[PDB]
Amino acid sequence: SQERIKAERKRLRNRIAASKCRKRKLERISRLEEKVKTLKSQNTELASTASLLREQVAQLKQKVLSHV
Amino acid sequence: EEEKRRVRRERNKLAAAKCRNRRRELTDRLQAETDQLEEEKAELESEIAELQKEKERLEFVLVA
Ligand SMILES: *CC(=O)c1ccc(OC)c2c1OCC2=O
Ligand SMILES: [Cl-]
Ligand SMILES: [Cl-]
Ligand SMILES: [Cl-]
Repeated sequence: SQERIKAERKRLRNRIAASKCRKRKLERISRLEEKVKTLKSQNTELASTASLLREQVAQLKQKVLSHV
Repeated sequence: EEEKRRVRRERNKLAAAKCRNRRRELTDRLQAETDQLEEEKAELESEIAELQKEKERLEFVLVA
């Protein structure tokens, strides 16, 4: 009946709108969490190289200190 | 009565507010984590820079 169809139009309109918003939110959370994982990697390696350079320079300083 | 309808309206409004603020707790947790990982990444980037500066200098100090 036109009244019933009315009720159903509004039900399956609000519901499909919710189904749009749900996806737009979850893809967002996903991106953010992938970027957190990506930075926590690009930091493990950056600190590897940083502390490696630290050891190398504390060695080269000693070479110079030995030849004077 | 239809004031049950106004009550369901103004109730489920403020209840959807629940997951909106939960999503905000989660997304802003992530956003602050990320900001700070960026501050730290930047520190390391410039520290690598300065370290390599002084390393190449010491190397051209040994030979020269
Ligand atoms: C937060 C909210 O109103 C909402 C809307 C639609 C959903 O179904 C996919 C769900 C929520 O919160 C939890 C959830 O499953
Ligand atoms: Cl509505
Ligand atoms: Cl927001
Ligand atoms: Cl914010």
